Order: sequence, then C-alpha cells, then structure tokens
Amino acid sequence: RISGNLSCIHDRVRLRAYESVLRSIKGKSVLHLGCGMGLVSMIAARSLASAVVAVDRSAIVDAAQVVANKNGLNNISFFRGALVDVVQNFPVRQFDVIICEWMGPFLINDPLLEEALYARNNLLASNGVMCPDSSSIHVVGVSDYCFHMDTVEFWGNVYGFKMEPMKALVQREVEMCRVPTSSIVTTTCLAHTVNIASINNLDDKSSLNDFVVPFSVRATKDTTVNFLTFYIDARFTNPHDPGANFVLGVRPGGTNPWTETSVALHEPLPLKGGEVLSGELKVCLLNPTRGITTVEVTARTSGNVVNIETKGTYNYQRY
Amino acid sequence: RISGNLSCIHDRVRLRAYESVLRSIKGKSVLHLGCGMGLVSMIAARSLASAVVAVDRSAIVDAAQVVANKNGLNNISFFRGALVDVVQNFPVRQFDVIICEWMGPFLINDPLLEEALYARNNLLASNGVMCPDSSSIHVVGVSDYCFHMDTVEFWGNVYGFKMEPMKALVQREVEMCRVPTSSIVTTTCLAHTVNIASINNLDDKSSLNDFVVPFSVRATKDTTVNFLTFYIDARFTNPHDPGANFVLGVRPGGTNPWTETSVALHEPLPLKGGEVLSGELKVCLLNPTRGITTVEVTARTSGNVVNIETKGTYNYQRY
Amino acid sequence: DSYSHYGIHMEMLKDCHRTTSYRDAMWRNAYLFKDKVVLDVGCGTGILSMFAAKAGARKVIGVDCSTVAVQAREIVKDNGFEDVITIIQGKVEEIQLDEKVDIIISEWMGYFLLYESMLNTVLCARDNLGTPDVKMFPDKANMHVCGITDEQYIQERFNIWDNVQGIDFSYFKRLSFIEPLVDTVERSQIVTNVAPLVSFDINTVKEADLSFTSEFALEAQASIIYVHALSVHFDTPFTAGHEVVILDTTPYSPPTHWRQTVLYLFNPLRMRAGERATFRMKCSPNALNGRDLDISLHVDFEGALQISHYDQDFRLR
Amino acid sequence: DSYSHYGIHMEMLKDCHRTTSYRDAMWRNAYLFKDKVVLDVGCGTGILSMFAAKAGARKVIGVDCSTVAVQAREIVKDNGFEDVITIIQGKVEEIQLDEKVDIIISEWMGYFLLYESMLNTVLCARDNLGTPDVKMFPDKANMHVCGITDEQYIQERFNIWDNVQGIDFSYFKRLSFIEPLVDTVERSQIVTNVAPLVSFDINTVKEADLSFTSEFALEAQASIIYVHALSVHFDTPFTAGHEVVILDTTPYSPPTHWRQTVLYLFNPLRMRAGERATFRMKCSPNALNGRDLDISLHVDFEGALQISHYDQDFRLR
Ligand SMILES: Nc1ncnc2c1ncn2[C@@H]1O[C@H](CSCC[C@H](N)C(=O)O)[C@@H](O)[C@H]1O
Ligand SMILES: Nc1ncnc2c1ncn2[C@@H]1O[C@H](CSCC[C@H](N)C(=O)O)[C@@H](O)[C@H]1O
Repeated sequence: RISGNLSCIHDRVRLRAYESVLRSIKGKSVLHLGCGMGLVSMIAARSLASAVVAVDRSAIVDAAQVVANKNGLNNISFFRGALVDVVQNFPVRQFDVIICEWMGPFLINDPLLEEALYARNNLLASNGVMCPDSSSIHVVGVSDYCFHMDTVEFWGNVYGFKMEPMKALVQREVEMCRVPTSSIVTTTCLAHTVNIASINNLDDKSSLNDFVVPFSVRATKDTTVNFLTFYIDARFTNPHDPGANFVLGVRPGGTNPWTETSVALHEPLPLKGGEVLSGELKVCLLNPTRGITTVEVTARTSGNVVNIETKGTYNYQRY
Repeated sequence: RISGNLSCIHDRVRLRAYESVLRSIKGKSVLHLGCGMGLVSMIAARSLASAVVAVDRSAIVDAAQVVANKNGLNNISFFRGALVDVVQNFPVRQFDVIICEWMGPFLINDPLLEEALYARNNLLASNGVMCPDSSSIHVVGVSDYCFHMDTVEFWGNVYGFKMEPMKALVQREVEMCRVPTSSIVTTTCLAHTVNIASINNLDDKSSLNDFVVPFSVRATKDTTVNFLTFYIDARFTNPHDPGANFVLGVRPGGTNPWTETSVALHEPLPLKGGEVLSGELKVCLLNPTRGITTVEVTARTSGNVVNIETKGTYNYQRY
Repeated sequence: DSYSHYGIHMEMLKDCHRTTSYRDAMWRNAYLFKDKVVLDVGCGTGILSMFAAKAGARKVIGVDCSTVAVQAREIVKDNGFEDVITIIQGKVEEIQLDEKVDIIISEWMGYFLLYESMLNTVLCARDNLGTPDVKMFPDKANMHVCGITDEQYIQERFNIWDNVQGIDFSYFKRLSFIEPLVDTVERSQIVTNVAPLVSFDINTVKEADLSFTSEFALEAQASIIYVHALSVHFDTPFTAGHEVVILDTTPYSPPTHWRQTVLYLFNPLRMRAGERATFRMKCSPNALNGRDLDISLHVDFEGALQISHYDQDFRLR
Repeated sequence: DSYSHYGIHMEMLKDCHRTTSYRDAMWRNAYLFKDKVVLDVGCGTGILSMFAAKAGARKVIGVDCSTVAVQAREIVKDNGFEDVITIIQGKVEEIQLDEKVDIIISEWMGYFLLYESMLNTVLCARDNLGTPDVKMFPDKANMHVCGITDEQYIQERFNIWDNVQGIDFSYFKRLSFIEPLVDTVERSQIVTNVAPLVSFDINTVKEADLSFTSEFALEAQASIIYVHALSVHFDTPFTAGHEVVILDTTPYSPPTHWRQTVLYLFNPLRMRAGERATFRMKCSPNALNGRDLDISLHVDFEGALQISHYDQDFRLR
C-alpha cells in the first residue's frame, strides 16, 4: 500500500497548486476529503490552519495519523471511512476551506463527489470556499492502429483459437491509459464544464448532472482517428483571494493531473489535415457510490476523404 | 547454374573415393553418366584413359567441354541430353568403367538409374565395372517437436485465419533436409541394399525394384520420435582391383554424400532410453523419369511408455 | 471476480512462456490425454481446456466462478470444441461432476507461488474430484531464492520517505519493509547462488504443508557484495508425462507476468565472495485474512564485514 | 505450378513484412473496401482475399491457376467468408467476371521485381477486369540499386574456379559473372548511396514499359572501397488509400523472401568516399525465352585508381 503513494509525493503540479491555496489558510479550518496519505492535509496543518479534518477510506490515513503525531502536528485529525460514517465523530462540523478532487474522468462520476456535495451543503461555512471548484472535459482524436490490433485483433487468434467474444469486452470499455503524443492527431475541444456550486445532489437521483454536449476537433495531419480520448482539468477561483487561484491544466501527450480515458471508435474516421471531426458526448451517472457511468459518443468526419459517422456506448467504473 | 557445382569441388569424400578408382584407368575407357561439371571425368581423362565419354542433361557439360579443351585434354568428349539421345554419336560404345551415381533418396527413385541400367546392358565391356555398384538405406528415429510446431501447427492460425487444409500438404510430403544431431535419438538400422548388377530394368514396369523391408532401432535416450529419417550410402567393390574399393558412408547428424529425407509420423512415439522402435518401410517407384515415389512407413514403440503404432504414406518427387 | 474484465486474461495469454508451457506440457505428452477426462480448474477464457481437447482429451471440464465463463463457453463453441469442453460457472469447491477426472490442469500459481493462489482449490479438486492417481498439470512446484543488490529501489522506495516536503515519513519506510515487491529482477542484480527454498508435490501435498519452513544458505559470488533483498521465484515442472516441461519464473529467463517477489531485508548483508549466510523462512496463511501470507525470516550471517542475527517479518496483503 | 506445394506459401506467409504490408494497406484504408468488389490476382492460400473481406468488401474474387486454389476455397469457408470470397482456379488472363472490380490486390513481385513476376497478369486484370478508376494494391513499384563489397563471395564463388584439383576452371569463373545472385545483402556491404533504378505506376504502366532503361549514379561513402557488385532491391507502395503503406525489400530493413539481387561486376570499381560512378542499365525479357531477364549494364567510372568504360551482360534464369 505504501508504494501506491509515491506518485503523490512526486506530483509537483498538485503540490505547487495546493500550496498556493494553503497560503491564506492560517487560522482557517480545512476539511480534506480523499486526503490519501494526507500530504496536503499535513501541509495545511503545517500552515497553521486552525483545524484540519482529513478523511479517506484507505488504511493509509492510519499511517498518516502516526506520521502527523510524529511531526508535532497537533491541529490535524484523520478519519478512515466514508464521510457519512465519520461526520458524527467530527470535532468541528463547519469548515472555511474544503479540499476535494470530486471530478471524475467525465466530470460527474467520481464517487468522492457525493461526499463533496454533502460537505458543500452541511459542512461549509457561509463564506467558505471549496477547492477545486470547477472542472472541464476536453476531447481529442487519437490514431493508434497498432493498439487496436494488439487489443482487438489480438483476440482473432490466441494460440490457434479464435476468441471473438472478447473483442466486445474490449470495445465496450472506457480505457484509462496514457496516450502517446504520436497518437494524438487532432486539436483539443473543451466540451463541458461543471462547477461544484451548481452541481446537483445525487442522494435522490444520480442523473441530475447528466449532460449531452457537442464537440469538434480539427485533424493536425492526414490521419485516421480510431480512438477518442478525454482529458480532465481542474480550476480553483477564489474571489476573496484572487492570487490563490490555480489550474490543473491539460496537455494531451504529456503529464496530466489525471490519466486520460479513451473510447475505441467502432468505425475509424479518415481525415485530411485541417478536416473537422465533429461529434457529441453524452455522459450519464448510474451509481454515484461506485462511479458507474455510461458514455455515449458520436463522431463523424466532414467528408473530405469519406463521409463517416460512428456511434458507441462505453462503460466506466470506479469501484 | 555455375554456383550449383561448388558442392562438387568441395566434396573431398567423393573426390578421393573416385580418385582411388581412377588409378588403374590408364588405357581403359570410361563412361560418366551424370557427369555434371565433369570433374571426375577430367580426372579420369588426365589419368591417360583411352577414352572418356561424359554425359549430362544440363548445359554445364558444354562449359565442361570448354574447360577440357583449354586444359589440353583431348581424350574426353562431353554429350548433352539423355543417354539414349546421344549414344548415336558416341565414339566408342563399350566401356571398361562406368561411373554413375544412380542411387536416389530411397535407392530406386533416381531418374539417372534408367540410364545406368541402359549402360549396364549395352555400354559395359565384358570385364568392365560400374562405380559405385551398391547402395544401402539407413533409418533413424528423429525427435523434433518444434519442427512439427513450425510446419504443421503453424497453419493452425495464419494472421487470424485457420488454414487447416494446409496441414495435410505438409505431413504427406517427404522432406529432404539435414536433420541436426540433437534430433537423432535412436540407433541406425541398415534396412535395404541394392546392387547395380541386381537392379531390374524399368522400361516395361517401374515397380520391379519396389521393396518392403523391416527396421528396428533402439532409443539412445528417453525421447519422443515424431520423424523418421532416411540416409543413403554407396559402396564400390572391384574384384579385379580390390585395393581401389571405397565406401561413401553415412553418419546421421554429420556430413553425408546425400541430404537425408524425413517423414512426419502422424502420432508421436514416446520411447524410454534403450526401447526398441520397430517398423516397416515400403518404397514404390511410380515414375522413373520424374522420380515420383511413395513411401509408406509403419512405426511402433515397445510399450515401455505407451503402446503406439503409427502409419503414414508420403510423397517424393525429383522433377 | 476481477477476471470478468479482459485485461487480466490478455496479460496471461500474452505471457507466452506460461501458456506455451501448459500447451507443450500437454502436446509433447498427448498420449497422456487420449480417452481421458480433464478438469481445467479456473478455465478463464478456456485456453487450457482447448489445449487439453486438442491434445486428445475425451472430455474437458472448464470451471470458473467468474462471468468470463460465459465468454469461454462461446469461445469453446467458436472453435468446435462444444462437444468436448464443458464450461461451468461456479466455484470448484461448490460443484459436483459425474465422473472422477483423470487429469487436472490449472494455472493456480500466484505471486510468491502461494499468494492469492488457487492451490487450496486445486488440492480440493484433486482430493474430491480426481481419481486416486489423478495427474496434475503441473504436478511439481519448486520455490527458489537468491540474494540481490537493489540500490535503485532502496533509494527510490524506502529512503524517499525520510523527507517528504520537510516532513518525516520514516514510518512509511518502516511499513514498506512489510510488503514484498512483485517486480522483475535483472540477472545483473543476482549476487548469490540460487538456493532451493521449498518443493511441493502437487500429487501429494496437503494444505498444512503449504505453511512451510525452509532453511537455505546463500553464498556471495563475483569488491563489496550487497544483498539488499531476497528474490524469490518458482518453477512448476510438468513431470506427469514422458516429456518434461518446466514453467519457470527465474530471473535468468525472460520475465513472466509473475515476475519475481522481492523481500527487502531490514538490514542488508555486506558479504564478500565465498562467504555464506544462513536463512530460516516460515511462510503461513495470515491468521485473520485467509488469503494473505505471513512470512517470517531469520537471517544469520557472520562474515569478515558484518555479523547480524535478526528476525524480520513480511506480510503479502 | 510449384505453388501446389506448401513450402512456397509457407515461405511467403512466414514473411511477416510482406503479408502485414498487404494486411495493413487494406485495414488502415478499410473505408476504401466498403461495398466494393475486390480481385485477388494470384490469391494462393487466399490470405489477401480474407484481408480484403475483413476490410469490409462486399465481394472478393481470388484467382489462382495452381492446385492451391482448392485449399484456398476450403480456407475461406473455414473462416466464414464463403458468402464474400469466391475462389476461381485458372489464369486471370483467361477468365471473365460479371461485374467490373473496384479493387485489385496481388503479390506479383519477383526477384529483381520483374523476374518471373505476374505484373503482366496484373496489368491484364487492370485493363480488362477492373473499373476505369480501379485501385491497385500495390499501385506503385520502385526499384533501387547500390554498390556493395563482397570479398567473401568473390573468393568463394569466382576465384575458386581458377584451379580445381590441378585443372583450370577459369571458364566457370567467367560464366559466374553472368548469373545474378539472389541473396541477403547486409548493411556492412553497402558502400554506396541507394539510387533510384526505375519507377512504375501500376495504374498506367504498360508491358512495354517493363523493358526499361535506367541511368543512375553511385557515390562511394565512408581504405579503398571496392564496388564488387550492385545490390538491387524494390519497394511497392500502397498509395491507393488515405493511409499509405510501403512493402520494402531494402537491405537496410530485415530481409524479406525476395532478399536482394546482386549483379557482380566483371571489373570491380576501386573508389573512395566522394567518387561518383555512372551506370546505364537496360533490363528486358530475353528475346526468345520470354520469362528470363536480360540485363545489360554499361559501367562508366573515372576515379583516382581506375578508369573503366565497359559493358556487361547478366541473364536472370
Ligand atoms: N475457487 C474457485 N473456483 C473456481 N474458479 C476459480 C476459483 N478461484 C478463481 N477461479 C477462476 O480461475 C481463473 C484462474 S486464471 C485463468 C487462467 C487461464 N486458465 C489461462 O491460462 O488463461 C480465474 O479466471 C478465476 O475466475
Ligand atoms: N498468370 C497467372 N494467372 C493466375 N494466377 C497465377 C498466374 N501466375 C501465378 N499465379 C498464381 O498466383 C499465386 C501468386 S503467389 C501467392 C501469394 C498469395 N497472395 C499469398 O500471400 O499467399 C501463385 O499461387 C500462382 O499459383
């Protein structure tokens, strides 16, 4: 379990971002949902925050508590489990800053959102802020014929046997995996944005944030797009502290704050340089607690090579 | 065509053997059927033989004649074409020594035999000899699981497609190819022998030399035999000049006067070290001019691992 | 139940050594399968069931408690083995068969050979579903161990916690030593002879034998030789047949998907060429969590450069 | 007619670059095949017809004059393309189809690109059988040439005939220069830039254009550089589609089954880096023997170590 947290301590981007937020935190209370190993939680406590309540479900928080105790941090307390099961034990129940990365691969399908919204409605002071507060999704076209060959056509013959049924399982699944730059062959399109203050609660129905948005990208070269890839960014804009704002930006092909997700287009889309790949992204949350999501994608060429439109429904799961 | 003769000039075994025969040739006439480049022919002519008539179908003889003319050898004459088509212009038609390697991969399936027999019946002097005069076939069990995988199971799936029909074409074909020593896993059984003086004519029927002979080898180690391999040897014994005798011997796994042939057993034969692999070999000549041959093998274990008997018919062609 | 996803099955099938080891174990000993009943414990996509069918099995029973059984049943049908291979969706412990099975094929091996392994399930099948002389594929399992130098990961996975943004995470460093690392050990890292850790006869082993003790010695070879960790690998010989095939996860062979298991020593051994260090390892299922492994390691080393006699524990969870 | 034997088809199918080049040329341009009629000239085992079918072709027609067509017809059925791929046994020149075909795929290339090649058969199919806009796979062909050093074969294939057992076989040495060598040229031997020999557009080339003249220059690159021979290779681009694929037999790529054609120069060229030697090659089918290639080569080299203007003839038979 310890090794799984190394990525966090080497995340320079998040560290400088949340450090910019934790400048004005002295004397203010912090609620860190999904604190993980509690590195940012402890940095907030080290920033002389009045109180820091760090919550996560993994056992690492227990080790985090030990570390906190062994570093003289006395204004921080860790809680293991879902927020709903620990609020009753909370020392304080009104916070000035709530740090939570509630954004999923499609903006609305991270289980932590259900907890963020609870903290927004009950545990946030009148003038308190939440960090980050906005998230946009970006679409790009991807051309990886060999990856398709190695994940789909691979099942065409396995040691002499055809495993066609597996191809379905491959194409119905949203692939979370870094996509090489050489495979990015289109511009980027910001399709949708959500803000924590506008996000609807999910305790009654999980669909109150489902969205259908168009998108359009332009091929950067003569190519054939057989994958659509989705990147997530995050923004924090504090009107009271404008300088403390940050952006966990998106850079396809490079280091990103989240691993992009990809969907395999059932029919490749051949494009000329500059040709528009237009489409539509439909995202529906079915289970907030497990992040179960359906992603319906329509994508089409503009006709320079050939008029093609392809549709596909894909399934994503967190737990 | 010239490169095809390099094997001849490097074949020191054949070279020293036929040289031993061409010592006492001074004053005697020689007929070299299948002379090829005519190296042995010219070595005989240079030995002050009365006359040397070298024949072969390939155009190399024309080149050989040029060489002979440029080396001062005038007691040698080359003829291109089938023997029957060139005897009309032979200077002499009675020879003291007739050199002809009439033996094929199964002793009776070399087209040149039809010419050898003709020479035996019409072109041989009273006390003349034919060189070589005897040939034997040796059987060995071979274990090559990877070769079966690469040649038979390869067709199981070819770029996603099943090419089962091809597997048959592989296993019914006699393969002429050197077998590595590591794959020789049984003793050697001298299964059959033919002497040029005893070989029957082929003008009327082609089956007068077909043979059915048993064989028995002992596994040299725990192994599984999935191929039977056949090696050919030649012998020349001259009663008038016993010292000039020679043997073009055989050594599985090493250099040999001819490239062995192999047949793929349809069911592997597992054997313990020392176990007897017994069987039967049936060879039938269908077309003397084209060397078309059928090779039927029965092969069985002794049961030390499991009682298995496998049978198979295989096809060989020269032209 | 994570086997209902395609990633894991693709990884195992693209493990050429693993799958071809099973294939060749059966196909180089096809005589062993003629007219026989084969049980594929954990058939997954059905690959091993088809190897067995293609080897000449009369009846193959692939069992798998995952939804992949559905796809397997379809795959079996797509290649014509519908009337030879039967795919059951369920636990091998909770299923009953008509006949006793003559051969049991299974890729039960986990990391460290026994972590999250199905060996208990295979033994259950052997005893309750198999003939008295049922043949196991594989029928032998040997674990081996060797010392390795790993300065890279000692600095990037343990010492990295000493200071993290001016905070002392030494506690994380101490906790890292508890959890073995599943990763590839390079030949250049082996500074020690491969010693036999333990051997199991799958024809005769019992669950109680899997809680094993082992006493092995490691000799430094080829000038300060650091044994920063113990690389543990295994091989599973298929000795049931006349032709012997061996699936091997040794670092001296190209990596499999099991790679190797690295137990990082709390106190690395500073040895010289020729010196020997003795070890006593006890592996046992974890008391509360049945599928977790407790590993106790006693290190006794006395050399020209160090004298250390200590006990260390690992927990594969 | 030797294609009724499995060896040649295995050789070609085990040639991964050749087969995947055709495969990819189609599957990266599958849009070109939707609802289209494909003709596979010389389908052999049918592999290319099945590639075309999987690409989405409405109808594929594989023609082959050898007995292999029987197996091909069974293979296409064994994989479920019976209703898409039709296998005809016969010469493409002597068959006629209901519809005009939209696409023509074929591996017609031989050694030297043109030796015993089916190119004339493909041109016949292009003219008579395909639509006016019919698309060729491959639709381009380019031969290239470069000088090479080959001391090894110069001593083992030519000078070895000087004296054989006390007999002067120099005549065999002189004859060896007439016969090109189909063998693999390693990068180590190339001492020259790869120059364009000739280019063919399969969309428009005619048989008369295949008897070609070429003027090319060769410049030595990087002691004394010996141009003992000329290595000739080819590549066939698939440019009919949006995604371009290129089948290549260059010596700078792993060998194909075509390897490279080596024309040994009667007088080796003594060059050093920078020097330039011009060549004029005329390749044409032998006047009498149709399917043998006569290659006239005029070598004109003027360097610091040699001045030679000579003509040499090669016969590819
Ligand atoms: N107790 C149990 N009973 C039955 N099947 C089980 C089981 N525990 C695990 N399995 C199944 O056994 C499989 C082992 S992995 C599958 C390996 C497969 N034979 C191959 O070589 O590709 C998993 O797919 C899992 O679903
Ligand atoms: N003039 C002609 N007409 C029709 N078929 C021909 C022909 N000349 C040769 N062929 C056939 O065309 C084939 C070319 S080789 C086959 C290659 C095949 N596409 C593969 O990749 O496996 C041979 O099998 C031969 O039988």
